[PDB]
Amino acid sequence: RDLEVVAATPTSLLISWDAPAVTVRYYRITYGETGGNSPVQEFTVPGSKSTATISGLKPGVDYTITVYAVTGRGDSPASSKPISINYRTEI
Repeated sequence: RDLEVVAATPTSLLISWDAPAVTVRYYRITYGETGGNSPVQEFTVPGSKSTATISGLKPGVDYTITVYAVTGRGDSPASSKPISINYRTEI
């Protein structure tokens, strides 16, 4: 799987990823300021989608963004390998 920022502004972005081979219940999107000490933020995206908007970001900051797939067949790392990327918002 390959995650990418397809559209962005200094304060928000649109991410897109490849759906895994398995049926997904939902995805967990987590994001945080890279090298920051605040708790990561998290939101859910329905399993039928593969894009999501992230808002409330700060301009010119590096964020670590990760997607996790959760299946309705058992929760633990036994769902789907996380996909992550580092992306710096423009100024």
